[PDB]
Amino acid sequence: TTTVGITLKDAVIMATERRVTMENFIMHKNGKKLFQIDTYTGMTIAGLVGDAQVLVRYMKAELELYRLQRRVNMPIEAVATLLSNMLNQVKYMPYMVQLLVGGIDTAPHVFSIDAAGGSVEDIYASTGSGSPFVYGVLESQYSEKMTVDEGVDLVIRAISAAKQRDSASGGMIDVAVITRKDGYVQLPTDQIESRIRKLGLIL
Amino acid sequence: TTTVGITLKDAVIMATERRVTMENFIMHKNGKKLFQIDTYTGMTIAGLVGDAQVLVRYMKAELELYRLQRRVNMPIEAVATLLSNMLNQVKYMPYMVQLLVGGIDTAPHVFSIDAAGGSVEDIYASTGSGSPFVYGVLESQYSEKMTVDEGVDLVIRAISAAKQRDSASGGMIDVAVITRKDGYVQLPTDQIESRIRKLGLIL
Amino acid sequence: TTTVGITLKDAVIMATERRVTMENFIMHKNGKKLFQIDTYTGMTIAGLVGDAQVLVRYMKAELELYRLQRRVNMPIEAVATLLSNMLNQVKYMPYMVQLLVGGIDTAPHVFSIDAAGGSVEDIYASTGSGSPFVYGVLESQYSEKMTVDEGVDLVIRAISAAKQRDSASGGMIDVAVITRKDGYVQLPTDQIESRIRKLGLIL
Amino acid sequence: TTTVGITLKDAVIMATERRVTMENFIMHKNGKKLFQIDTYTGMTIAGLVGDAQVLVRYMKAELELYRLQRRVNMPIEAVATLLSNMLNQVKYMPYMVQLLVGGIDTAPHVFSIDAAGGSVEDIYASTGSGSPFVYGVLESQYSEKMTVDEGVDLVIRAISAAKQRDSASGGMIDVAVITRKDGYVQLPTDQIESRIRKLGLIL
Amino acid sequence: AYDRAITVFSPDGRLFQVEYAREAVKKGSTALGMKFANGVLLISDKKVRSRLIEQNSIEKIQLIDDYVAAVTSGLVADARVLVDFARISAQQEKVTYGSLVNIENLVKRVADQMQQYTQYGGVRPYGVSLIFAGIDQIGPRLFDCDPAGTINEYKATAIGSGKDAVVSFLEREYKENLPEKEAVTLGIKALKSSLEEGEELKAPEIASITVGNKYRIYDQEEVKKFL
Amino acid sequence: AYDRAITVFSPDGRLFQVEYAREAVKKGSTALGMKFANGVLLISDKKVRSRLIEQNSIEKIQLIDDYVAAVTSGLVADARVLVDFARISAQQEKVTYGSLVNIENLVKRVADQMQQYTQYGGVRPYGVSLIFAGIDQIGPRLFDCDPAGTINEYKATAIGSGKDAVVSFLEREYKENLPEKEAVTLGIKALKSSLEEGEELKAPEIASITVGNKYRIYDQEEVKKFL
Amino acid sequence: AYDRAITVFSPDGRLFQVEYAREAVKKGSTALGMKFANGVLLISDKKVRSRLIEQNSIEKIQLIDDYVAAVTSGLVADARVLVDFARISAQQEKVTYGSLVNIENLVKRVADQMQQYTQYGGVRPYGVSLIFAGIDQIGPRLFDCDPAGTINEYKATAIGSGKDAVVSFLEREYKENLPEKEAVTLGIKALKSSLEEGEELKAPEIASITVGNKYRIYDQEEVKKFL
Amino acid sequence: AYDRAITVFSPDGRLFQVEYAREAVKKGSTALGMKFANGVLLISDKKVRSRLIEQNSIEKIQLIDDYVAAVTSGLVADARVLVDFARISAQQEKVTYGSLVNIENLVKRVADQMQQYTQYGGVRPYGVSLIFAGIDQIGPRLFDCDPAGTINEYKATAIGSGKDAVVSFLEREYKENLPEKEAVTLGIKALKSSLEEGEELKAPEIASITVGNKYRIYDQEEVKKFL
Amino acid sequence: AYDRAITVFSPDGRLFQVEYAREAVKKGSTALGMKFANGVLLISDKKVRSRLIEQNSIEKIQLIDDYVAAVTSGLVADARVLVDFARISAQQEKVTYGSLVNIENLVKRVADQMQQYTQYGGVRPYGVSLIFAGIDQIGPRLFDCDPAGTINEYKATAIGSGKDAVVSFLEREYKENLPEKEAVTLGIKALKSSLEEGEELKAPEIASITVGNKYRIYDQEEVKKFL
Repeated sequence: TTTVGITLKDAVIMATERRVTMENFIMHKNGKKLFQIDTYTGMTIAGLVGDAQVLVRYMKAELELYRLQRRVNMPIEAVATLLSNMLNQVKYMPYMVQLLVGGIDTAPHVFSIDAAGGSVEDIYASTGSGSPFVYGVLESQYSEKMTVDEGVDLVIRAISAAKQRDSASGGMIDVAVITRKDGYVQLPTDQIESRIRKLGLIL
Repeated sequence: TTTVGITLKDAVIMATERRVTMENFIMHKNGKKLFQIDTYTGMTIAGLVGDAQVLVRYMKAELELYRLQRRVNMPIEAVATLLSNMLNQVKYMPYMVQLLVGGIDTAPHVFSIDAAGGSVEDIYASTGSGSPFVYGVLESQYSEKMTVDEGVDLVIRAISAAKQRDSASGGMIDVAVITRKDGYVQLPTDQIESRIRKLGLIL
Repeated sequence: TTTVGITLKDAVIMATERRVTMENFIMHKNGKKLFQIDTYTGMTIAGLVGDAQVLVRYMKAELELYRLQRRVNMPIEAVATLLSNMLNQVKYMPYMVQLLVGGIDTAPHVFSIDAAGGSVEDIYASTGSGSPFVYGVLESQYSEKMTVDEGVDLVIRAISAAKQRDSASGGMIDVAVITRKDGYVQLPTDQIESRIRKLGLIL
Repeated sequence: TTTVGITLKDAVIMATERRVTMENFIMHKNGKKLFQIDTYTGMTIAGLVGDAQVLVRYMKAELELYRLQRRVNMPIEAVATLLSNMLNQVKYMPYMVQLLVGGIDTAPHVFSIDAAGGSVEDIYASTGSGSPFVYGVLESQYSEKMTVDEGVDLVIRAISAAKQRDSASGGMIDVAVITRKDGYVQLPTDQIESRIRKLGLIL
Repeated sequence: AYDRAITVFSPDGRLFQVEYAREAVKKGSTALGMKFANGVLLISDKKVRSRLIEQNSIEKIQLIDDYVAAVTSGLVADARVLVDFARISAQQEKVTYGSLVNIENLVKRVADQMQQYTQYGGVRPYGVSLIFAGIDQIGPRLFDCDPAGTINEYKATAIGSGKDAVVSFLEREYKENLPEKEAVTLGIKALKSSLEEGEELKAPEIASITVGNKYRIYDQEEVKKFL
Repeated sequence: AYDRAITVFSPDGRLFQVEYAREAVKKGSTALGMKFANGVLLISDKKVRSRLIEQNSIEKIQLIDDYVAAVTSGLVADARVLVDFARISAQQEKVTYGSLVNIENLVKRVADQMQQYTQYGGVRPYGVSLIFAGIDQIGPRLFDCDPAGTINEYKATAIGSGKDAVVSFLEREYKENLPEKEAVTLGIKALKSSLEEGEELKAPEIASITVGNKYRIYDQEEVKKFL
Repeated sequence: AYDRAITVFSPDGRLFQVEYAREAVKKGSTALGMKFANGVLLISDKKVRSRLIEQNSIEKIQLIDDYVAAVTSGLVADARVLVDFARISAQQEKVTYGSLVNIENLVKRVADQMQQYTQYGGVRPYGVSLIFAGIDQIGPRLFDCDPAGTINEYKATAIGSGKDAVVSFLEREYKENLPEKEAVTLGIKALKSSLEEGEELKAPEIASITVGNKYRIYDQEEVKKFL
Repeated sequence: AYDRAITVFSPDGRLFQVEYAREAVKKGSTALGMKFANGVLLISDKKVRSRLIEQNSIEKIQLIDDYVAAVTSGLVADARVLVDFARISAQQEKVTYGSLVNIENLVKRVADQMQQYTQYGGVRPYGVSLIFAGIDQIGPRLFDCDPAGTINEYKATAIGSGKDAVVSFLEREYKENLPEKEAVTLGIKALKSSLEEGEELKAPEIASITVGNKYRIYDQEEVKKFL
Repeated sequence: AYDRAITVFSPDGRLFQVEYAREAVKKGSTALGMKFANGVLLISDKKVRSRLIEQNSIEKIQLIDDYVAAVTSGLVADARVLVDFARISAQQEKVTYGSLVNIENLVKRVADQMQQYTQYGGVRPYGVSLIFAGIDQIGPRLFDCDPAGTINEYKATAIGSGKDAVVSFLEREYKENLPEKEAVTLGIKALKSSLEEGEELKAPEIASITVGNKYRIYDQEEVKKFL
């Protein structure tokens, strides 16, 4: 699997592949690894499937209860701290997962959490099997002076490189841009195919 | 063992072989791996026998209690989420099973659940020992523009390929088509033998 | 050890050998592996001796309490489901046993239960060390159009083949026929020796 | 990773690198390993990331509750004793971490705590992967007659030697000087780059 | 005196607290149940408190599964807790045994839950009576259960306010093995014999089951055909 | 005064709460049991509350297994909980030891359960007496057990309302080692001697066992032959 | 007498303690709820104790999620503990099943929590009634729940002091499937019919949902448009 | 009557035990809190019992952290246990979430702790009211909490003996968004309006915070400048 | 009335049970404590019940460690249990933190132990007041603690029967930062001002500490030099 999250000027772009295996034997050509966790923040999944879906259900529940009790959204540092305490309260019956939670509160953030619950900020991050490839291309091409369109083009080029050079990733890429103005908006597959055919990555 | 579940236009077809071993030593030439779990949804079994029969008893009980308390059937996403939480509450004394639950509520679904409780949707799925063969033939012949008759013919051709090319599967195939109009109807063995003799798979 | 259970027209015949070892070293030339578990159903034993005798005591107790509380006998599906739930509530301090419970309620049944609690019906079944031999002869000679006498002759021929070709089995065969009319009747050893001397299996 | 803590005349200087890996695969070029734990004392981290961040959260909480209940800061011997009792109450589900807590109460201190909770004082200490290098240069150049500027120059020369000769360390060095007069002050990155360019360590 | 605690016998050995809980049953609506040829039915009156109430909602006949059903009378909150306990207990027996062979032990588990609170201090009894009706492997069963926990199996009974009247009319008129239409007609006449005349029977609930079939709630029009 | 709690002795050292629970027993139907030649029997009257009641249902003679049986009098819900506790205890002894060798310890376990609730605050006693009858490896046993927990083994006894009368007639008429027909005839005459004349004995329940056999309920016609 | 403990039935079988907890409900502000065409709404009056109180704070309509909402009346501390228990229970059902398919079991879990304290000694009941309103997969649901635990599903209701008056006005004036504006106008007229004239309605809270949409609080100006 | 237990409702549905605990609040010293432009303050009177007391010791304004503070009134032992529970709860929320984002749930945890003892038998309520003041990510918050557990967020309030006076003066004189010096001057005038004239205000405690800053206790001279 | 249970507030919000436990304090011997220049001392009277009593045994000044000490008044058995709980709590804080940095939390742990029994039913309060005196890293501390759990830090105080008199004399005569001999002379004069003249002061206990030193009990002759 592969995930990618990019913080740029006033936005954060998170995208995944959709191919779930669950065996060697790729089994599901259209999974779901990009989850909206709250009205201004999302979460991506790069581990064991069942444990991670339990994590997504729990975090949706806790952040919705939070927004209800306090009439305001949770900050990104708070949700990563919560997620880290959850993963680190049990590490000897552990969750084998690599979580990546991004979102915007007053400034965009994308935080990475390992299986031991080490929350750490970075301006771009990636997790999964085909992760060093997208770290390579994001080390070579990413600039923090990008727009949203250049950012999502960079993200699609990244996940296309990971799909070309890795067995575990693959399938149709899905991308969601979360910004403060329009909120959390997941791009439809027509615009994603449009950017794939425009950037010369289709085969 | 082998299972198969196909979602098509307004129906879902699930079929299994019937041969249970329980040893190397095939022991029961007529088992039962296709279970009706509720009046519009069914469940197929591809793991350790005892654990899976306990799972079938529990899910029959919980869905019947649900239909009684709420006067409506359970959705398919809800039953897969329930089944995933059940398998993932205990994974260090784990159930070694691969469940596949299909059914129709307002649109047909067939969901696959591994031993760790990773629920994931797909338009056709299969589990068991002789599963890659039926994935091969369903990759080559399946179209979503089929009727019910072409679908059940595809399913019988699939399980016939798996019976021909695998030791663990075998025995008399049993098929059940669940649709919204006529509900859950399991085909009698006479029609199954009729389709076997018609499609040129009998030997 | 070896057990055998046959369902025929309106009866079920269950027979065992009687040789218990408990070591390599055959130690008891006359054990007891065929137990009447209720006034119309019986149980046979093919595993570790102590655990299985505890199982027989518990099932005698539970079925007698059942018949007392409800003034009717327990069905065979219910006793196999009960026995499966008992063996599967504890499988990590497990019972190493292979149970085979037969009986008649409105139709004859003989159900097989492995050490993991996978209850499964079959029209004839066998468990134990010398079990594939009696599966061979019951695959070659058994017909469902038999009487009771042809059935018990088939059973004695089966267990005689298993005694001839296996070390763990042996000793004097004991047989019990359970039918709805005369109930559960265990044949005396004189009739068993008579059938052995008649069928030409004595040596 | 590498940490360094130096006690000199009336001050204590603690600095770390900022590179977190979390894999082999250096992943975060700007982490955070130097934490202010109270208004006159700080803590540095050289172990597993998640466990150590949990430790930092707990010690911030306990020392803030302490300062609130008693209207005075905690002594350094007390915070190291507390931290040692915390790490040694659980050592068979242990924390794999090497903590180093420095600060000033009436005299400067820097205490080292291993994974088993052995608190021990020293006038300079270091933990982490690239720790023997900074012990070498602090054995060769450190004098207790230094000022604050000579001290922070020594610290930057130390961590520069560790960054040059070790894979696990690296990234931008961050330094904090804690003294009784001005309290806990973390140097901005401009002064750190100024000292790097002045001392002839930039490349 | 011997009066204000569940754990105190009278000098005649009575529990007045339990019989007071039995007096709670008499303020409920009248329901009846009766056996007929290969089957059993339940009929229940309802208080219609206002015209703003939902009709198609909280109903006096409740299903316990596709082969056990029940009606209640008394404290309605206690009654709903009881019906939910009965449903959970039936599903536990189905997990354990694969099927429900005797309705009587479902009734026994509910009744032992009710008896346990006529004994221990700090709890009150359940002010509810129940009628269970269904098909099991013995045949059609019909029970009642009361705040004491006493179980009785019957041909026909009532619970509720008009209970005595509905019993007495059945004490003149009930016959075994009626066809289903005649049995429901007898039940509606029995329920009408408990009203105080002038007051007329609005649309009641009726359920029924026959051997080899699941339940069958009459809709309102099929009920109107008998009024 | 010394009166309204189970944990309070009197100045004469009596528990009035227990004796009130014993007064609960006297409101039940009369049942008797007696030993005869190689066997033991139980006879029980019944209240037939109405004609709508099932005959072939809740019965005053209950089997505890195939080799212990029992009759009860008093609070019927408590009595049913007691008979089920006795059944579970008998099956536990059969798991542990393979057989039931002495009925007396089954009676002791039931009576210790009954004694435990004449001591701790927050529970009431059981307002039930029981008679146990059966065959064990000692021979025919016959017991009674009361709300206090007191156990007695007898040749013959009653419990219930007419108990004294049925005792007094046996206090004139009982002999050991009667044949079974004579013993049942003596029991029916004993049960008739407790009625108030004019009132006549409707069909009672009778069970019995001889040594080496299993259990044996008389059907109603075999009972009619002695009326 | 039968009066000062939750665990004591009356000789008519009533719990006066529970009904006193129901009298606690009548001291709260009036709130109402009603179903309309593809939707459901809630309206609530408020005591404005002084001018120093925050308006934009503790509010009588509380969200339970994005697809269940609720109003309360009675003891406000108990009511807040109840709304938070309802929120935690809704989130537990969402973790277990992925969604909330029937609001009725959320109401059932809250009502079983309320019923549990009408039974065990040492606790008091909850002196609060609640109205739940929302969309589930069945449709628009609208409930009330009371200190006894009794659940009722309605077309329209009130709780609070003016409840009867509001119910009576709806007992003349409510029709199904109104458009949202007409339904809110009917609700405001209903709430005005419970006041004692001269006293005038200050700005109330109104929430509403239609099928397929999320939640929607009217702000104060949109409420002013109907006063 | 309905009077001497926490678990007993009145026939009007009141808990007199809780309101009696609310009467314990009125014997404490008057404290007030108010919001001003980007900030919030607390002012508190003190009983100076003797001249031998330490001034610089047990103080009526207590810090809960660097970003929540509180004043109390009532039983001082209960109040100190409450402030320590609030401090431990704040530090638990900081461990779990890294920061305190809303003061309201710290208040809710303290108030649920207080509500829990208005319900269970064998405990008494907490005879203390509290005012919480601070900055969170929503803004300046100001609360009170009472023995019932009722939470209210305000612009300005008092607790203690002179509360009804100090509210009433604020009911004439409070304006939003005052500068800090004017807000403290208004508060000192409010506290003086609760005294009985002749009696004069000795040196009170005042704390305050603005957004983006930490905590700030006035020393005594800075307080003297406003007297 | 509001009088015979710890868990019952009065209508004015008082716990008379706690104040009666405070009346238990007034029957003990008078003890005092005071701060002086870089130090703190304790003085205590004793009842000498007979001449057969051991002098050099159970003493009113008890050490809690080498850097906290305490005197008690009230029920002597409760007081001994309290001093032992204080010693165990001090040693637990020394294990956890290596040293005792503030005496105030040792006092807080003892006072929370005392407050916990002014709240839960089935226990009585502790009928003891305590004075703690010692050196910590803040300086010389001096506290008292009472049956309610109320903590106060002082310059000087008494507990016991003559407390008021010893307070009032200190309310005329105490000055800060006295040398140690003058401070003890002031304390002995204070203790004499509480006696009823004619009655004369036999040999009292005096302890004291200065900053940087350990503990120091006066022997009897060094006490005689001040009488």
